[PDB]
Amino acid sequence: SQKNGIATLLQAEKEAHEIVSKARKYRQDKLKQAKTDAAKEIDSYKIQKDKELKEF
Amino acid sequence: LTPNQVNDELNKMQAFIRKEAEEKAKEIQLKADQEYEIEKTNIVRNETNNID
Amino acid sequence: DLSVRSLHDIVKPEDFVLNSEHLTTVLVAVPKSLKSDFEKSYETLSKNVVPASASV
Repeated sequence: SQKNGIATLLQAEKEAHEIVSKARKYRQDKLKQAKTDAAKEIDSYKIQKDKELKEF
Repeated sequence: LTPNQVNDELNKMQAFIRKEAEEKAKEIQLKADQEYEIEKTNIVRNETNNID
Repeated sequence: DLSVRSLHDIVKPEDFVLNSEHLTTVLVAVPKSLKSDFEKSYETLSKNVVPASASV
């Protein structure tokens, strides 16, 4: 039963590693995302201030 | 070994393997939300002062 | 003699691991008098032992 008990628990670990690997992926996505959603706030704030200069 | 001792460890260990998988992925993606905010705020506030 | 010997002419992924994330393999040199005592006790010696892995 050597090759059934070791084989099954090890496969469990191969699944366990894959879930951890998805959450690492998730975290990389959130870094790229962060630069992206900060870019959309600057250039809308930029033109708001440019609005009130043009009003002036 | 006997047949019960063999199943007793198999159920207990595979529980742990799952518990440790869940615990590590959940902590890493918990940190992913936090870290997103730090960086989005940081990039904005530095460059908003530059706009001002 | 087992006090400086560990196998390395042969290497199999079901007798040796350490490139998992959860699993390792530790080799125990047990005296031949103590041998039957090792098969009975090994599971119980620590928690979370892979069932039926003890073989010579």
